Amino acid sequence: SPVAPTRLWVKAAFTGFRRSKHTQNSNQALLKLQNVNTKEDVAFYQGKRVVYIYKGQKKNGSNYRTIWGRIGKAHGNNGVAVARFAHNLPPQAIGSVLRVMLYPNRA
Amino acid sequence: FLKQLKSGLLLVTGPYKVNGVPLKRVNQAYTLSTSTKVDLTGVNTAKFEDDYFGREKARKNHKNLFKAELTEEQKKKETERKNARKQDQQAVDTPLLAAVKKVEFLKNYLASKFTLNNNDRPHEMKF
Amino acid sequence: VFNKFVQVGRVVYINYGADKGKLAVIVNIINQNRILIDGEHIVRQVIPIRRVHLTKFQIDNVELNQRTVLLKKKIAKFDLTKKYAETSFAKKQAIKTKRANLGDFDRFRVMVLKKKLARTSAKSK
Amino acid sequence: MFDKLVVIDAKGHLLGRLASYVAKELLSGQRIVVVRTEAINISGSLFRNRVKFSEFLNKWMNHNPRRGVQHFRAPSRIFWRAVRGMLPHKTPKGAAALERLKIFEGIPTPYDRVKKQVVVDALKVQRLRNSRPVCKLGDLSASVGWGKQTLIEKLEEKRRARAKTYHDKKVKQADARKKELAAPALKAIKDKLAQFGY
Amino acid sequence: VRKAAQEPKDDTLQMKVRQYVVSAARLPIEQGTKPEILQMRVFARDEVHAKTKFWYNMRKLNKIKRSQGRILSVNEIYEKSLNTVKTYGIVLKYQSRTAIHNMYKEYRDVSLNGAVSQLIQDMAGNHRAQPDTIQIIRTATLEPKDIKRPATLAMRNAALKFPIVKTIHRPSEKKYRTVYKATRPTTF
RNA sequence: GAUCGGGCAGCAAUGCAGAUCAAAAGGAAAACUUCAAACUGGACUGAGGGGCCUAAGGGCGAUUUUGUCAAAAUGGCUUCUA
RNA sequence: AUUUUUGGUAAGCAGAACUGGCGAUGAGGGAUGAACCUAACGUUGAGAUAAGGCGCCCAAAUGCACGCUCAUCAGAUACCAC
RNA sequence: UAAGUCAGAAUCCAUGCUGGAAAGCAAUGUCUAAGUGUGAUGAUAAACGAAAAAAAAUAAAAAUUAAGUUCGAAAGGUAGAGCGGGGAAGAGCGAAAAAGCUUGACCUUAACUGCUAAUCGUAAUUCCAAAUUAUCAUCUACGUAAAUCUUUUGUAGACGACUU
Ligand SMILES: [Mg+2]
Ligand SMILES: [Mg+2]
Ligand SMILES: [Mg+2]
Ligand SMILES: [Mg+2]
Ligand SMILES: [Mg+2]
Ligand SMILES: [Mg+2]
Ligand SMILES: [Mg+2]
Ligand SMILES: [Mg+2]
Ligand SMILES: [Mg+2]
Ligand SMILES: [Mg+2]
Ligand SMILES: [Mg+2]
Repeated sequence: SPVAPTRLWVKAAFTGFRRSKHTQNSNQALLKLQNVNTKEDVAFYQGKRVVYIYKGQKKNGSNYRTIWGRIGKAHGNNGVAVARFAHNLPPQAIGSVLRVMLYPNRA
Repeated sequence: FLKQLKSGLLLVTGPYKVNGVPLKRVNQAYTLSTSTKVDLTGVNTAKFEDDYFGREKARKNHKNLFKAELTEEQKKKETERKNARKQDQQAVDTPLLAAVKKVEFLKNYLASKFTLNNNDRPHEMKF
Repeated sequence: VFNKFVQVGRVVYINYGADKGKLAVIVNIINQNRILIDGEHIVRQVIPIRRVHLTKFQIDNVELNQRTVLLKKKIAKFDLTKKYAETSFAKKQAIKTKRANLGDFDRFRVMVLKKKLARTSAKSK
Repeated sequence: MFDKLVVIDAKGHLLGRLASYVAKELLSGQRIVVVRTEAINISGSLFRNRVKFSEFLNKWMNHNPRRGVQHFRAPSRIFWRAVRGMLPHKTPKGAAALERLKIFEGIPTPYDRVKKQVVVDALKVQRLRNSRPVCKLGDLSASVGWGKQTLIEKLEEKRRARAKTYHDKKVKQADARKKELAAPALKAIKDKLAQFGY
Repeated sequence: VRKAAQEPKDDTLQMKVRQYVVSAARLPIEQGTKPEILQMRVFARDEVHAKTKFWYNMRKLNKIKRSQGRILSVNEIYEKSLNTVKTYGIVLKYQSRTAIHNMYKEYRDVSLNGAVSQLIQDMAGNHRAQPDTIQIIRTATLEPKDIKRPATLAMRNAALKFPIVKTIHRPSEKKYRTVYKATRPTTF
């Protein structure tokens, strides 16, 4: 089969951790959500759950693996947002695409 | 969407002929509310409340190492429940198909899946 | 060539402002970077000419430093409203506004309607 | 930044700016290809930039010239050094970043077809007061003896001529399909959509 | 970030000068007396700032110091009508690395506060003046018979037209910002 | 009603239109400062394991529900990577 | 080291005064570096900062407005490199 | 001289010349036993439309201020249908890194119709494509071309290397 039918996740990029020239907090990743541009728009995702998927050797019959987290806060005035994961993201992850999902809908 | 249970879960029917989503407990959180609305003139919900969907679970005990499967009695009970549900559905789905059938594309629109377009902006979207 | 100028009494589009997407008129040129702005839907503003776009509507009736009121009248008599409303610009703009308000079903419809426009053209006769 | 491969047409682009942008894009995962490098612009007298590139030709490793710096005279590489300069290129991460960028002069085969893109902020017209001085890269690489300028021109012309073919066909047929869109059966559906908020 | 009411909605477009009146009196403070009150017009960004400007000038002009007097009041002045363009003259003294200078300057603006703000930016850029150094001697809203500067008189005509020769592309909101787009903009 | 000019007129003498200031009589409103009342979305945290206490309202510093988990699964070790 | 100081043409020289500091001291900023700027250190998470920054290397504005500048030797700032 | 133009150096860059293990590229000779052999497990700084070909000009125009576009987009099934999609051979064209475009046996699929979806129990990657390639195991083929050492030359040589 050609593709997956419906993908409901927004594409995010992993920019790096939250850092100063000589110092970095690896607790807080930075993401840029696709077509997300200003702080206003980023806010919209505030509680949202985000996934990090990667592949590897068979673990419980699945060749993939996951790390789950949430976007918490606007970082700087273009579209950039801190994410926290369960396990602080591995650093090679930096080049890569993460899945923003719309799961957190509340009243 | 049919009605909201006391447990808080949402009561749900993909018309099982059109969607394939037969009759469902769902969480408010896990869904997006569309402004497209179908009237259920056939509202039957009084039939169905939380206790309606139970299930019977195998015994996972410290002497079996939480290694569990269901007995024959259980296969049966669950089969029966399933047939029962199959029945109860048509009750609800039936006025539904009707109501839905009268809205031009609504059958297809229900049959279809919701994907994002690359160019989309879920944060400013109007549904 | 140079047909469209920034002049006392020009019809201008406010872009990049609190006022974006709104027409206005120009009563005075303050320095070379800023003009004085008015209209029915906008307070009397000073704006950097940078934020503004010339609309090719020149109202020769307008007078230097015209009071808000008299301007609004002259503007009304000119039909900035009707005239601009016919413009390819405003037509497109409104079309956008239309696309803005559409629900899941609206899209879906448009898609099936889009497929039909494609697969049906063979109807010669 | 998310499109699978961006291809930039460097023409009328300013070196350093196009540079920084492509650099960032690169760092963040965008795989780029830049084209028509020979067409990039630099602010200053062609003279001044020749003085500068000369000044660079002048630097070298003393005891052994064939170790370290190689002074590259093609526009492609001029740009490349430019970008490598703006990445942490000794870092494994920086390396990846680099590997993402490919650069050419003129518009080579795989890239005839794919849509060429522009970085708006990087345009000479956008960036530089009209009456201030500038150079095209290929002029510099001329002064420094990159021989292919003439060839590239010829080659470009060739490809321009293929363009006119594509386009013209594309226009003719695409008018014919717009005309038959105005016929009765479809005129109906057109109206349906317009009302639908075309 | 405290706005004076007569400043623009966009803080960007103008400096935070406001025009103040400050008035005070010799400290002894004798009751039934008819005190000499010293009053002055200062341009500052604060009440505090204004007080400073006040006292500086006052101790230069007269015997008084602060321990020797009391501040009666500080009252911001406002411009009449923000509907018209006016030509303002300003008379300055400022301090350049060599010496001190008296300048006369003109600006076409909607506010005397605007006249001043523009004056400061100009004086920084063209003259490398330091705000603290600048002393505004007298300020007049100019009658047309009285306007002397060429870049001022330059703008009097109704026939005034600027083509907009070059339009540098500037998206409307940030929501529209793209680094790289699929086609080239235009100027005009 | 009075001034003015970066108007149209008018050959001039003069008029039409402005803009600024503005009498008594009326209308209708914006920006700033201060001080208040109230709505909705997030992130981090849950130290302690009582029946005592009262301003009679409560306080004393997280509870509830549900899902998954037998397989090296989880935690760790050696080596390596960023 | 700031300020004040004597001999000396002068010195990253030789001497003195008050307060610090460096030695005995790490952290962020001055790319870099004992005595500068912020700031004084138990293990750890959040938030908002100082000094300094926000085109890329680099977290953060190719922000929004002003004035001035074209260098066939531009310019790019405390202690600092004349 | 500010735009704009000529002349113009033992200078600069080229031309010529020597290197050229640039972990660059091309053309060509022969060979690669047996199959467009299969199986299992894997890795690739990044698959889920990660969609998209005018050329040129920014003091142009009769006229259009933003890819702020356009196209695609239905069930990760089955049975029919068949708008439409993809393409053997051979014959055409195509060279800047020949990437492919045409025709075409045939292969396939959308509306519409019937079954099939539910008990994957209110979430836990939606594990499937494409281009590459590693390892282990195996079935068929037990062959073909060439090189090197043990020789040879002295146009070369410390030894390797090199000409023959
Ligand atoms: Mg483990
Ligand atoms: Mg002192
Ligand atoms: Mg000493
Ligand atoms: Mg001291
Ligand atoms: Mg001290
Ligand atoms: Mg010691
Ligand atoms: Mg210290
Ligand atoms: Mg912290
Ligand atoms: Mg800028
Ligand atoms: Mg010459
Ligand atoms: Mg020389």
